[PDB]
Amino acid sequence: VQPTPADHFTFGLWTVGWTGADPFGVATRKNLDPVEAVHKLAELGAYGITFHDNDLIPFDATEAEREKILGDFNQALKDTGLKVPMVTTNLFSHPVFKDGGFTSNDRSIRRFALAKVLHNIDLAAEMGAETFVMWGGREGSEYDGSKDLAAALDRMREGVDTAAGYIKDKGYNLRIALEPKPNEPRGDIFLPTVGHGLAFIEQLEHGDIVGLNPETGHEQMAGLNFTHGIAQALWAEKLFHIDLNGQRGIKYDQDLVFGHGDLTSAFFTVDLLENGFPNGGPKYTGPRHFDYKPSRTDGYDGVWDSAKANMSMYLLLKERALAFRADPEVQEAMKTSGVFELGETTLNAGESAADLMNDSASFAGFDAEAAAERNFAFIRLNQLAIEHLLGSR
Amino acid sequence: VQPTPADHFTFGLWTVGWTGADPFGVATRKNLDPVEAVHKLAELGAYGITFHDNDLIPFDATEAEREKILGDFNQALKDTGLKVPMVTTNLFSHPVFKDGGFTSNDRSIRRFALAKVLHNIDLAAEMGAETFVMWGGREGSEYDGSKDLAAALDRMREGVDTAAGYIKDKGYNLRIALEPKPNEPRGDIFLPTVGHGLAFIEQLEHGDIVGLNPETGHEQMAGLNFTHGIAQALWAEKLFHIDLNGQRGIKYDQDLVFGHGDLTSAFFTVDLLENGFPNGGPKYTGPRHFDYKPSRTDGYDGVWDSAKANMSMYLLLKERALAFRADPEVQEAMKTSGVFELGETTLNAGESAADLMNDSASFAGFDAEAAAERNFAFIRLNQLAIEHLLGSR
Amino acid sequence: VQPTPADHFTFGLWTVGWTGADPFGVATRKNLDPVEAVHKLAELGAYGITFHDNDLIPFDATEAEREKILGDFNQALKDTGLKVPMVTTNLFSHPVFKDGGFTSNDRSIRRFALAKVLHNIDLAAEMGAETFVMWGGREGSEYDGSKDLAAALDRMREGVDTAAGYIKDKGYNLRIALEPKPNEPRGDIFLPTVGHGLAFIEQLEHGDIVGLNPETGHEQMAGLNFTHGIAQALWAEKLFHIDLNGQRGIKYDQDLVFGHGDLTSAFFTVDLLENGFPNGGPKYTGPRHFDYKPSRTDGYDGVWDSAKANMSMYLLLKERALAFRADPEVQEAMKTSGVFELGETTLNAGESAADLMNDSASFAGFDAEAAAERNFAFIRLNQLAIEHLLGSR
Amino acid sequence: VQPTPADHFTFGLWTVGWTGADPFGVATRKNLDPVEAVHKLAELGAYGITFHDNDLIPFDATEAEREKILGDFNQALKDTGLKVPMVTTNLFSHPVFKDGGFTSNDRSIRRFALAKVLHNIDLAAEMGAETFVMWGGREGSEYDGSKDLAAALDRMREGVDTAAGYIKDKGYNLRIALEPKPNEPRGDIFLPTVGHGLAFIEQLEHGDIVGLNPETGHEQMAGLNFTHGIAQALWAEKLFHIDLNGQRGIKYDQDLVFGHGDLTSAFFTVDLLENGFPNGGPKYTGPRHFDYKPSRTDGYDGVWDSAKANMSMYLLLKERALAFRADPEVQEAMKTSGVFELGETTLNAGESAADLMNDSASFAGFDAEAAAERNFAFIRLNQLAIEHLLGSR
Ligand SMILES: OC[C@@H](O)[C@H](O)[C@@H](O)CO
Ligand SMILES: OC[C@@H](O)[C@H](O)[C@@H](O)CO
Ligand SMILES: OC[C@@H](O)[C@H](O)[C@@H](O)CO
Ligand SMILES: OC[C@@H](O)[C@H](O)[C@@H](O)CO
Ligand SMILES: [Mn+2]
Ligand SMILES: [Mn+2]
Ligand SMILES: [Mn+2]
Ligand SMILES: [Mn+2]
Ligand SMILES: [Mn+2]
Ligand SMILES: [Mn+2]
Ligand SMILES: [Mn+2]
Ligand SMILES: [Mn+2]
Repeated sequence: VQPTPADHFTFGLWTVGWTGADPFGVATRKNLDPVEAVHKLAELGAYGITFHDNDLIPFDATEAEREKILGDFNQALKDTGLKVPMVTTNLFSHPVFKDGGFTSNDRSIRRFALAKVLHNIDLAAEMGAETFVMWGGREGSEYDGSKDLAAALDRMREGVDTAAGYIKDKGYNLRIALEPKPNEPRGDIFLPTVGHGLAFIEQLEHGDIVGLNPETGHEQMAGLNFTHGIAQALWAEKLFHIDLNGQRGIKYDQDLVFGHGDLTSAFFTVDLLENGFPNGGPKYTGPRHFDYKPSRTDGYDGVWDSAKANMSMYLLLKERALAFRADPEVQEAMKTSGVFELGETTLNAGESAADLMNDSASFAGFDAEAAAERNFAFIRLNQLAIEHLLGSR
Repeated sequence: VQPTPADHFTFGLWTVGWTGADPFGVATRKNLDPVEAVHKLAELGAYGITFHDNDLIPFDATEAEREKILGDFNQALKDTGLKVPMVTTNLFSHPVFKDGGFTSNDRSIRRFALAKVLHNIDLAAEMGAETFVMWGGREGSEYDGSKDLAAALDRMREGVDTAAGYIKDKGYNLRIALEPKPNEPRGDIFLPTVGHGLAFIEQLEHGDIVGLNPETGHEQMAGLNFTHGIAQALWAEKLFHIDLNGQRGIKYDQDLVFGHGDLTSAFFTVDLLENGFPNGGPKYTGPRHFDYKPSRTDGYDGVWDSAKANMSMYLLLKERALAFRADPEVQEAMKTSGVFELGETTLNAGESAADLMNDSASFAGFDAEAAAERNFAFIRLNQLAIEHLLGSR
Repeated sequence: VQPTPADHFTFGLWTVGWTGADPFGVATRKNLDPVEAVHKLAELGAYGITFHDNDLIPFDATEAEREKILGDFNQALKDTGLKVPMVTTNLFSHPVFKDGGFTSNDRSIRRFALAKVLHNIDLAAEMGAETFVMWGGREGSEYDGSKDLAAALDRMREGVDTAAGYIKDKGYNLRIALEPKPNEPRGDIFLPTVGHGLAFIEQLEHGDIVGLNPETGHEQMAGLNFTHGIAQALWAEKLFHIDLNGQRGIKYDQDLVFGHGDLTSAFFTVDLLENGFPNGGPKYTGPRHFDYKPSRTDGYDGVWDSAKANMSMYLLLKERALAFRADPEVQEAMKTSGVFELGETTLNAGESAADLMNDSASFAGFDAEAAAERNFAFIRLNQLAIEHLLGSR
Repeated sequence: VQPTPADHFTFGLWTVGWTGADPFGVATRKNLDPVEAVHKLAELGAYGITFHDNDLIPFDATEAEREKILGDFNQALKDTGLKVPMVTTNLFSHPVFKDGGFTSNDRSIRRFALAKVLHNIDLAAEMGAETFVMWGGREGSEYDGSKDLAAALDRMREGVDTAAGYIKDKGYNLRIALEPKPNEPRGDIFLPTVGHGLAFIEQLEHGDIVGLNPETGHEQMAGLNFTHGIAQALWAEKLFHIDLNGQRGIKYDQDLVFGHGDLTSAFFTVDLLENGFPNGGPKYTGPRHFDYKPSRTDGYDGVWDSAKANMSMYLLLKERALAFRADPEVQEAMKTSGVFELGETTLNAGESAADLMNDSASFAGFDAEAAAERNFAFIRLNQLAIEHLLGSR
């Protein structure tokens, strides 16, 4: 292992800063000072830090306190070298956001959440963030008739397009990344998966600067294939940022260390981010951000162990994934399974639909029974990945 | 109850025709003749019938048999009055489609599946279908490295855009509807949810004639809110057809009768299709198609009971949903919860992002603590829907 | 439907008293005075109230304070007539319980937890409770190597047998009810389902006074059929208490109002509680307790509405379920499907194994293809039940 | 890693013999001659083979045919040396079993099923099997009113006690292993988890020779922790057999190769099977049986590869898990986290309940805030385990 700033490992203030209050109990750890967070992360090898507005500046803070806090915070960044690649807004903790921010049924709350966002774009630009994340955690319902489902999406579009037009208007070098979550805190959250988020962006006026921020655990909460889902985001050129963590099953959002959830899936996630596609295509070159929570059973030595562990796991997996693809038995196994064959277009250069239809060899005279004999050898190919992952090869 | 053709209840041939072979056992019912299917459905009050190419014409059938089968089939339609609103292709039963049709790793199979589709568009147009459904049941994997995820989506786009360009080329009055499914038969199926399907359509060259065919049970297999998901399809103006059935939980695709799964959700599904949105907007006016399977424990009297039951459930639920929205206590409950308030734009006519930011009343001088006191009364509003559903009001 | 004390609707103090703090935000409602909870519930028709030691008496409460609180609460009970059928212990909120109470890895903590339970048995006895509930919320792990799993069960056994032994010694008219939950707050909780709870009880020294307290939503968090789970518990005579609420799928513990989750399942649980088993058998006679949480979106008017909705839902389901079994059409359908034939022993009186295998009629010349022809008509029985549920019959 | 007969790898005939028929398509592979299965498995290092009555002997097999088949298969066994450790009955494939075998609603069917089992006990005994497995696949319902649930358990009990009684009477050296599955093929299956299986066994007349046969993927279909489930079964001394495979989430029964599902869980199951409990306790000593299905995409080369992958995966996990516990660093971490302190009884020798509640140190003056400071360091213990798993240590 041994991470270095070149690796682009970024951590949120709320991750290591998470004190342990869950639904059935109080905090088990003392508050973490943000200046202490910066110094500790930088010592460990992180490249940058992210935060929610209220992670740094209390909801209550007076103008004088905002500036006091920011001066110390900017000093620490200076002292250490950490960048601030992403900034986000808390539109979920305060009681006012109980029915959402942007899709709150109350119009005065929608205006209040949108202004909170607009002000936060100003700080984002001031900090040098390239990405502004939006996780609509309270946008949804417990009951199906609580909302006019079409109006909720119109109100979501108004907020996102107002914010986007504001970025464009000010010429900030910022992009919006939406973050999908199927449920929790709401019984049903709007734009629950990568797909729903991607689809929604296509209905926006300012869609060009809006992309996604998928999170491992979140897609796994709907039982989906995370690599499949980031693949589709990348393919659409909408994978703007990423949150890496662990989740074991469909249950509450666990936010374990990356690699402490579905290990085999984490491996293929790393192969996609590091290696990209077998036949070539797009690559994700942004930060490797960890949106996790250090288990409440553990003290501060567990907090810094867990931060370390996120980075180690990614570097261990990276290593095994480079070895796996480089392996000539793997490349031959890949060749056999038709991995490169899928890259070939289906139609010959210039062939029309009409041409393929009436090509006797592709249909009328095709031997479907003989084509069905093909041994795709997907099991053997899977077996080679696991052995590479197990450090066995 | 009592359905009539005006209700637009359509059934697939494979639904009532399902003989009971599941993964752990053989068929428990005798094959259903298609001409018997047409006569029986029409007697029950159905409006139309749908089918997969191989539901009617065996894979093997010679040209002479195709025409014999179609003549009898067209005669029965004539005899009875049933329309054929949707046609689809089987790209999953034959051993040749073991790695998919359109995204098969084998290029010769991709060509064979696309030609099978092209020929089937011709029959679709011949039959008077307005919708051509595409359920990519074998498009996916069990193992993450079996596929080049970007190439799979390029091969999916090539098939769908070739088929679409073919419709446009021939001037058929047909639209393509993709049908999402999270898993089964594959461990992970591409375009697993409504969202993923919607997003994918936006990357197509011929996206204008491509929409979705969501299925109750399928979105429920990822634990999603079906009404939420069809809401988003409708909002995007992509809800081209629908498959209604029942599913109890995240497990195998059960395909129970509509209403025999998640009842409360079926109720709100019916409220959305019949009533549309509380503040007005889009409406789904296509057929009410039932993609279900009559439980294998039951004989043919259970088959016709189940067909009846699909229609009854929808009409019972429709009744309760009309009463619920018409109810003045419900409309006042709705008013109280802010259902109509969400329809109001957030920004005043002409207000800019800049204007809202610096409006002291929306941010600086906003009383967030007072706005948080609002009783949204969502529980009471839910309670009124259940009582209407229970026939209690 | 108007509840009367005779209905036996019990409510925990923590239910209507739930303030709204969740993992992503703060309390939305002010604390509830216990005196007031008692009075309000008494006006609604509640029969009794239940509580956790710390819901009533603060963790750090001095003795003078404990006496006052108890004085106020016993005054309230005397004034209103509310009974206190169950008392439980909080072994999950204080940070000392972060790895469990009874199965904490730290021995001093295990000792404290058992002491804390023993004292609470005295209190339970002085309050007149018949049931003592144990919900081991912190008993489990996030990670598989955290626990010696055989040793966690010995530790669990030690604690519960010590508590049972003490009950017996003291002559208290108290039974212990264990309550399963699959996950949350821990990634995996010990004794996660009704099956695991019943199984563990059989390894206990004092299992005769140890039974279960299943909760609707907890069984649905593993995707099990709650009606089937309480039927096993009844069948083993181990259904000592029940916790009624609603859950809308496999996700975080929702604790919605009873019937605000899976509706048909709610209906069939009510049918089991009220009508018992179709061929007779044990019947559940304890409190009909609601362990739910008033959505945080709702103000105090919502709290009493939701309290009321629980009893309304239950009474509405009871009315329907009584009509359902009383229907001649329903009884006929039941007959046809073999619901009453299941109740007949398989063997004949004094028919042994050998007698049966040698009986020619039963095996050697049994016509399996003719037997397989039976139309069980389970679909039609199900349709009849739903029609009773919707009150269209 | 090369398996030897000493490893005790057993395979069902239906596993490598699985032809590829699923719910959406036909068989992709030709039938496997049983003689050949035996020989191939013997060359790979299998120790034994298992089967279902009908995998070997057709349902309609005449007596002359049954004798031949048995002759061929016993020849094969004699030639290769393969043992037959478990035999099971098919009570799910024929349409007669559509509502179950033992808990079918039709009494004549229940009789046939019990007869069919009794005969198969004779066969099992003649083959030299130590275990008799019962997987009640058709025992359950799709709908809640289909069964008298107390009566379904009496019927289940009757059947299993009759089979156990008969074993005892005949003097066979056979134990019965019940195998839970939550759903599929039925919507809900009776005795769905290890907990339910263990619980039911305690209500049996002859429960002493009745234990469990848990399957990896089945527990993961309810989202439970398989390692925790087999630990309860071990702890109760009821782990008679095990079925190893992989499952990638809550969905249809995948039956992938062992380790091709949840990897860390596989690792921790292997650690439990090989290393036992950290503080000692019972140990599992039966066959390491694989109940998997070779993906249908793969030809016969894939079948033997996958067979082989199962034993490779298991041996690789064993190597790692032995290294893991042998590591001093790992043992130190274990010490720190209290893995060995869990094993110490909570009470002191001859310390009663009263002694403890009155012990001041344990409760009255226990410093709960100081105890809560303990850093359990479960995260770091977990990181060490994963690092052993990936062989980076
Ligand atoms: O579930 C919590 C979400 O993952 C947030 O942490 C977003 O990433 C930032 O608001
Ligand atoms: O899971 C099966 C699918 O639902 C299909 O029936 C499509 O609706 C038509 O191919
Ligand atoms: O998940 C929370 C639990 O259900 C508690 O309310 C128990 O019922 C009593 O501690
Ligand atoms: O779901 C199928 C089952 O797992 C069977 O293979 C049993 O193990 C034996 O009938
Ligand atoms: Mn998360
Ligand atoms: Mn996140
Ligand atoms: Mn389906
Ligand atoms: Mn469908
Ligand atoms: Mn709960
Ligand atoms: Mn509870
Ligand atoms: Mn299985
Ligand atoms: Mn099995």
